[PDB]
Amino acid sequence: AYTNSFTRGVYYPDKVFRSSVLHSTQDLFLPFFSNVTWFHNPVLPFNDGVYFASTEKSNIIRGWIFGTTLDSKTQSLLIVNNATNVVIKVCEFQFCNDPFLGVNCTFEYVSFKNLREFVFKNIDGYFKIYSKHTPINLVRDLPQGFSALEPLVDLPIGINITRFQTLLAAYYVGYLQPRTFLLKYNENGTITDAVDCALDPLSETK
Amino acid sequence: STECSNLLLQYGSFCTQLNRALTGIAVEQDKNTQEVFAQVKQIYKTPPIKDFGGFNFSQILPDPSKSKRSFIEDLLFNKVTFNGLTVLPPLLTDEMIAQYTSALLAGTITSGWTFGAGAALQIPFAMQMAYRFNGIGVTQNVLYENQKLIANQFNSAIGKIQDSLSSTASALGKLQDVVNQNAQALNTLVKQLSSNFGAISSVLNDILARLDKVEAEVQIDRLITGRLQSLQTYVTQQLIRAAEIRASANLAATKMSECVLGQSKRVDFCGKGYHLMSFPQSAPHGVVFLHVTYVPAQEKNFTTAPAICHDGKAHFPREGVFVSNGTHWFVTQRNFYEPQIITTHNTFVSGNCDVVIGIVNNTVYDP
Amino acid sequence: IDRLITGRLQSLQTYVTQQLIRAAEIRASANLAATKMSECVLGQSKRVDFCGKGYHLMSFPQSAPHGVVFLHVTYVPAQEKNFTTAPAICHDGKAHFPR
Amino acid sequence: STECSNLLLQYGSFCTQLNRALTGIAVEQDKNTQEVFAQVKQIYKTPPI
Amino acid sequence: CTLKSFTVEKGIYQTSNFRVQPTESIVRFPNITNLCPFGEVFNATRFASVYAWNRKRISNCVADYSVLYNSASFSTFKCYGVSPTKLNDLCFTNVYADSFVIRGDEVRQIAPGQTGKIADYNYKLPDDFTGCVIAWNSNNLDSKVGGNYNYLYRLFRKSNLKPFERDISTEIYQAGSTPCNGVEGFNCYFPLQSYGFQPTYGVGYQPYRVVVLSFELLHAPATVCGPKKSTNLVKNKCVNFNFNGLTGTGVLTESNKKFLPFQQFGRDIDDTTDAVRDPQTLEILDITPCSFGGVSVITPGTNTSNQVAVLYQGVNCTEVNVFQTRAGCLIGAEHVNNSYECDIPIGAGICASYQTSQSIIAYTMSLGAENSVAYSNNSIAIPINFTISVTTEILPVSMTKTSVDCTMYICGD
Ligand SMILES: *[C@@H]1O[C@H](CO)[C@@H](O)[C@H](O)[C@H]1NC(C)=O
Ligand SMILES: *[C@@H]1O[C@H](CO)[C@@H](O)[C@H](O)[C@H]1NC(C)=O
Ligand SMILES: *[C@@H]1O[C@H](CO)[C@@H](O)[C@H](O)[C@H]1NC(C)=O
Ligand SMILES: *[C@@H]1O[C@H](CO)[C@@H](O)[C@H](O)[C@H]1NC(C)=O
Ligand SMILES: *[C@@H]1O[C@H](CO)[C@@H](O)[C@H](O)[C@H]1NC(C)=O
Ligand SMILES: *[C@@H]1O[C@H](CO)[C@@H](O)[C@H](O)[C@H]1NC(C)=O
Ligand SMILES: *[C@@H]1O[C@H](CO)[C@@H](O)[C@H](O)[C@H]1NC(C)=O
Ligand SMILES: *[C@@H]1O[C@H](CO)[C@@H](O)[C@H](O)[C@H]1NC(C)=O
Ligand SMILES: *[C@@H]1O[C@H](CO)[C@@H](O)[C@H](O)[C@H]1NC(C)=O
Ligand SMILES: *[C@@H]1O[C@H](CO)[C@@H](O)[C@H](O)[C@H]1NC(C)=O
Ligand SMILES: *[C@@H]1O[C@H](CO)[C@@H](O)[C@H](O)[C@H]1NC(C)=O
Ligand SMILES: *[C@@H]1O[C@H](CO)[C@@H](O)[C@H](O)[C@H]1NC(C)=O
Repeated sequence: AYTNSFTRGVYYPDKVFRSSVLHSTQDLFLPFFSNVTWFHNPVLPFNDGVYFASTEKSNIIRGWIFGTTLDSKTQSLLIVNNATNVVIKVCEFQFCNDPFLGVNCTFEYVSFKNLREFVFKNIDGYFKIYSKHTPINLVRDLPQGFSALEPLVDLPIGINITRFQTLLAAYYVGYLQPRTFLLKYNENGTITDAVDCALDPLSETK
Repeated sequence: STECSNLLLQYGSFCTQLNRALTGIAVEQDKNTQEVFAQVKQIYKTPPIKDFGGFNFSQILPDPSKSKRSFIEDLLFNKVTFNGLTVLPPLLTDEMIAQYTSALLAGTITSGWTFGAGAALQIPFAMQMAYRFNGIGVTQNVLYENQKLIANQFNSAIGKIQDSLSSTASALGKLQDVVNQNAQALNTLVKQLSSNFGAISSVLNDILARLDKVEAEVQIDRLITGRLQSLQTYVTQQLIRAAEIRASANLAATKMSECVLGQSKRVDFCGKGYHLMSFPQSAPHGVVFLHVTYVPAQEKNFTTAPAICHDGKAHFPREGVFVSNGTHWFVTQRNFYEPQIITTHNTFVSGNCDVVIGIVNNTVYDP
Repeated sequence: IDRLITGRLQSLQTYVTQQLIRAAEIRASANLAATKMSECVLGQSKRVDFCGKGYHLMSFPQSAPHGVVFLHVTYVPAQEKNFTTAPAICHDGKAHFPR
Repeated sequence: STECSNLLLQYGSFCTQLNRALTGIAVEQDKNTQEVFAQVKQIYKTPPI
Repeated sequence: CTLKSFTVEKGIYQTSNFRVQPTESIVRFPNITNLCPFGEVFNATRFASVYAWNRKRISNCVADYSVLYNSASFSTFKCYGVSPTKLNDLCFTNVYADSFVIRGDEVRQIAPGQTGKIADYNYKLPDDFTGCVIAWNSNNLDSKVGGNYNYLYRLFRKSNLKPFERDISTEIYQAGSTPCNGVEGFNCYFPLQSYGFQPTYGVGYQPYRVVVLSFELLHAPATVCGPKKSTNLVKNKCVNFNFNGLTGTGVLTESNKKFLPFQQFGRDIDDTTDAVRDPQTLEILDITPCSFGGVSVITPGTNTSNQVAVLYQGVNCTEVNVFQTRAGCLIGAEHVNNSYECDIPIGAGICASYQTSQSIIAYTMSLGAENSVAYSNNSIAIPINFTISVTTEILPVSMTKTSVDCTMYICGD
């Protein structure tokens, strides 16, 4: 199954305050009104980068795995919420053929009623996580609206990724593409509106 | 950077003549402003009591609660809205511009065309308007017999300027475009500092850090070549733009002299209709004229003739046109219907009936 | 030699561009001078402050190196009195206005 | 050519301000034509006689 | 000199550009954390035979090496690829400490691409190796009565090692007609052999304990780095500055702005940086350029006088009689409380003149005499008399007809 992304999947692209201004930027973004895949857990491709989101009230998702093989021969990301903090490791995991839960390692780190939204990308050997959380009233779909995802971590992993999988009651996956966006910063320096310049001729005009 | 400064000296006089060109622009902006507003020798000021015969200038005269701008000038100021770059002040402040427009305006109301020709000579405003009606071929009694209506039509027409300029900025697009063109030029000049022009980096100290002495100079000379072409392009563009503003300031200085200080007989120069007078108001980077004009507004068809024949003599109107109401013949002034009986005073003779194509037979009265 | 060609060529392009813009300022002044000779010298202008200050009577052309000098002759009213005044006068029940 | 175009980007705003300048020339020719001829609000017509 | 002239006419002339120079340098960086354990690693419990040299890996920490040469405890010290005093500034993808025991005559061999039986047969280093040998005499520990035979090195190989070729092969080296059979004898030898360390040995035979630091930088980004200094935070003065690697020249000032927790820099509409968060005490600083502007000289012309006044255009007088105009700081002219016609312009309604004991004066220009026109609704002024007036008006009509021969200006002959 698939669902419309609407105007969601924008994130703060850089560590810069800007205010009362419209800023043009070129980066990997989820294009406006693109369809995204919907789920109620295959190994997915990673492509250039990923938008991941879920509708939640129960905390049934617990993490993700990322890599090239996602298996044994090389170092690979394990990300888990331990029900107290986020925990991250990059080990050469001889992992099982599917997720499991309590229900060599070069590096490690430690930190329906809601939407949880995330973006994952890897550039020049740094893995980026951005996220946002909000209450919701809609059941089946990504809520038509706008808010921007903020950086959580910026990890110097030095590791490649081409595939990933979910660890875990409904969730969505879409892919970033190289796009030009115009982003509106208000007087508090938050992004409050956006335009996907290639969407249609009015978006080019704006 | 001293390492760049020593390379820039090899290009010689180029850097000096850019300042000389921009200084020629900057000095001229004060000359453009001076020659528009400073046409008045003395700061004339209004009587304390506003006895202008029903005409109401309170919207365009100074307000002491306002800078001393008029009410309409305060609307006009609301509707218009660093790497070695500097902006310089104008010589005349916005308060001095508003004192010149005050003097031009109070001279015009209290003394008519006379303060342009020499000393201001007072005349009552209703009589000044009566002699501005003679300038358009309408006899002065047409004003005094209609003075209350002519005053209401003027007061109402100024009220529509307040509503128009309160409700939309769109009329000020000429002044706002001059702000926008100067902003777009400086935004471009500054953003051209980030460009490489083929150098390894656009950051000058980054070139000095990455490279050895002689290798760096060959890359710094690319930033010098591109930044010099970038600044020459901006100065050449401002010279072409200043020549367009100077042509507009020479036109504004001409409308100050001919529309405000006088009464122009030039068609469509001081607005459409037959010109009576106009009032200057200041605006950011420009001038606004309120051109007051007589427009004829209701009409009837009349039968007409080039001349009338009395006892063999062909009579022509001195100052007027002959017309018939269907059964009688009259002479009128041309720009307002006011019939008079045809007489030996209203007309002049020239020869027998037979020469004129279309003459008519009627009695000329001899008082 | 190609550095000297590139710099001398840009130095000459800059001069010719300044002269093109400057010659247009002199053309605007030459068109104004041609207009003042038609309107002020060959006629009697009624355009306020066009042919000098005061009411224009006539003007005379004199040549100068690279230009023209106009000697504008004007009437200026010079001494004045206040008077009482009225827009019309009333006679045998009827209003008279000055012709 | 893309191999040339990606070098031309290193010159920054020179190309954008040339396209903007010639568009300024081009729009002004339609202004000039309306200043001269469009001085009349109605299409007046001569009578048949 | 600006005019290339000995006579100067009445006016205002721009002669120079003023510029406030950076008075000092500010540096600011994060609070320092996670110091690398080198002083504990140099006190490790264990050592290895040099054919099986033992490596400890170092990552995710900030590095100081200065103790390793500021302390005279080490009987030998050498460094390669980088100078020992510079290492405390630098960053690496990986760091390692490599450990072994050998006789004092062989510690000299351990160098980038160099020869000697320990380098050539036990611990070979590449020609680009970056690292330091730190070593100390251990004759009090590693030597034994009757000799210590627990330490071994490779004495025999058919050819020299490649970089980090940790060869632990052990078959008999045959040196003649004797077949090997895994046993030593006449012209047949085990490839690993011992120094036999005795406490009575001479200093070239005595054992040294060695730690060689080894440093590595790759396509993957750094995990070990040097610490950094920081200064007092000097507001309201012109400085050079650096925050977390954002360099510039300016005056730093307090601000009302509220950067989101991840935001570190603030930018103007032209992308030009105009605020920063301090990394140590999280205030937001507005950045403003150090002041600059044209210097102009006001002169009544040298025909009249040699006095001058100078205007620092757009400058506040704090930054340079002295008078603050809204056009900039004016020096050498009196502020006069009258008003006159504008003799020499300055800006924003201010003009200057030379007048009466004479001095240069600066005043607000006067637009003309005030005049109440004697208006009344029944009074008229009529001129009794006239004057004929003659006015001179002057217009330029033509330039001098220059023409330039382009190939003779550019080249010629
Ligand atoms: C994988 O990582 C290595 C790290 O050196 C890099 O050389 C390589 O380009 C990456 N990509 C692939 C597809 O191997
Ligand atoms: C900026 O944030 C403050 C609270 O920190 C708020 O009072 C203010 O209204 C915000 N500004 C805007 C334009 O919303
Ligand atoms: C002029 O207009 C104001 C209101 O705009 C009014 O109060 C005043 O009485 C008027 N004066 C005359 C002379 O009409
Ligand atoms: C004048 O005459 C024409 C022809 O009879 C008629 O169309 C028109 O309405 C009349 N009135 C005016 C004001 O033109
Ligand atoms: C024409 O003028 C005479 C003037 O006395 C008047 O009596 C008559 O009513 C007027 N109108 C017509 C249609 O004749
Ligand atoms: C107008 O035209 C008619 C018919 O051609 C002619 O009889 C008449 O003389 C002309 N002139 C006037 C004033 O009617
Ligand atoms: C006008 O009057 C003359 C005599 O004065 C006469 O001959 C002529 O026929 C008259 N014309 C008309 C149209 O009545
Ligand atoms: C006209 O009369 C007024 C009032 O008495 C007086 O102030 C003014 O000076 C007089 N002007 C002339 C020219 O006599
Ligand atoms: C940095 O350390 C100092 C001294 O302990 C402390 O005052 C300051 O608040 C610390 N800053 C941060 C952001 O932790
Ligand atoms: C000049 O600078 C001082 C010191 O910052 C300040 O007190 C003063 O208000 C400034 N004045 C102007 C007009 O800038
Ligand atoms: C100028 O005049 C004002 C008002 O009387 C006064 O405050 C000031 O002290 C005077 N002197 C100077 C040099 O400004
Ligand atoms: C008019 O002015 C002239 C000088 O311009 C003088 O000779 C003459 O006497 C004056 N006449 C009167 C009536 O003032």
